[PDB]
Amino acid sequence: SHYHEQFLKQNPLAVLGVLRDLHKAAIPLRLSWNGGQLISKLLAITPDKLVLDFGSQAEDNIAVLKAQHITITAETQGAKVEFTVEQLQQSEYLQLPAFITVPPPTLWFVQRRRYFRISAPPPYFCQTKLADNSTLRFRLYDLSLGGMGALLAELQEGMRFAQIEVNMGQWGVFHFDAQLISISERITTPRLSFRFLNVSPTVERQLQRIIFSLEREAREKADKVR
Ligand SMILES: Nc1nc2c(ncn2[C@@H]2O[C@@H]3COP(=O)(O)O[C@H]4[C@@H](O)[C@H](n5cnc6c(=O)[nH]c(N)nc65)O[C@@H]4COP(=O)(O)O[C@H]3[C@H]2O)c(=O)[nH]1
Ligand SMILES: Nc1nc2c(ncn2[C@@H]2O[C@@H]3COP(=O)(O)O[C@H]4[C@@H](O)[C@H](n5cnc6c(=O)[nH]c(N)nc65)O[C@@H]4COP(=O)(O)O[C@H]3[C@H]2O)c(=O)[nH]1
Repeated sequence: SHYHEQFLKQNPLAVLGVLRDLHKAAIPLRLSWNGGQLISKLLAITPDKLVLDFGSQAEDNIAVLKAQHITITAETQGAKVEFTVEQLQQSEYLQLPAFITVPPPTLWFVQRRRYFRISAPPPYFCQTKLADNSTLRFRLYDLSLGGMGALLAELQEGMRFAQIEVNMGQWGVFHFDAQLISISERITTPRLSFRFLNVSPTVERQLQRIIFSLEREAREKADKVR
């Protein structure tokens, strides 16, 4: 795929830095190709070698090995990483199976989020009616100045809503004009992504304050871990 060209790393040391960081942090890697996917890990990296853990499933390992053009994505703090390799070949690392490949000559280091996102806790409830007058309810997952993630029905990306209630318990209750911008999966549990519409400056300051206090509270409690 493609992202803003500012996100594309091409300097070999640039590409390598990002990869060494995935390794040192043990970030899970998601391999996908035409017809399958599997979770792996960066086991070791040199300028000439990428070594990836085998998958858990013998069938996925057989199917990666005959694939071409394999996309690898990883989710780190503050970024999404993504690159492609032409093929994986079997090897051994520390006496156990592994995939080896030449590193990609380029990689995406994707950082599109303008606003900080804080995770919701003890769960917070939300609810809205649908065009057929039933009531959709879901659990808030995370929160930013411009939107919210929710965990759970037949809906469609692009759906716009108007009066969506957010009971954040001890803090208080609010609503927003939000648009369902992404339906995905999270563990087989479905996940919604909302961007807020028509957020007045008054509400912006409210959202700022709540996000602040939740962050500060996590800080205070974790200090208390002492
Ligand atoms: N349209 C839209 N959809 C959103 C937005 N936020 C979350 N989603 C949807 O929710 C899925 C999961 O987001 P996540 O848990 O933060 O999990 C994300 C997050 O860890 C990371 N990621 C992707 N892009 C970025 C980024 O630009 N910045 C950061 N820091 N992480 C990113 O990769 C994971 C998977 O990303 P996806 O495959 O795209 O899958 C995303 C996407 O379908 C958004 O602002 N707009
Ligand atoms: N807490 C929370 N807030 C959400 C969620 N989804 C959307 N928002 C809010 O909605 C704003 C605009 O979303 P957008 O139009 O998809 O525009 C997004 C989208 O195009 C893209 N993007 C950011 N993160 C992701 C991601 O994880 N996956 C994908 N596919 N796209 C992303 O970058 C643009 C800017 O991202 P932001 O500055 O963060 O701005 C986001 C964020 O403030 C969510 O799941 N959780």
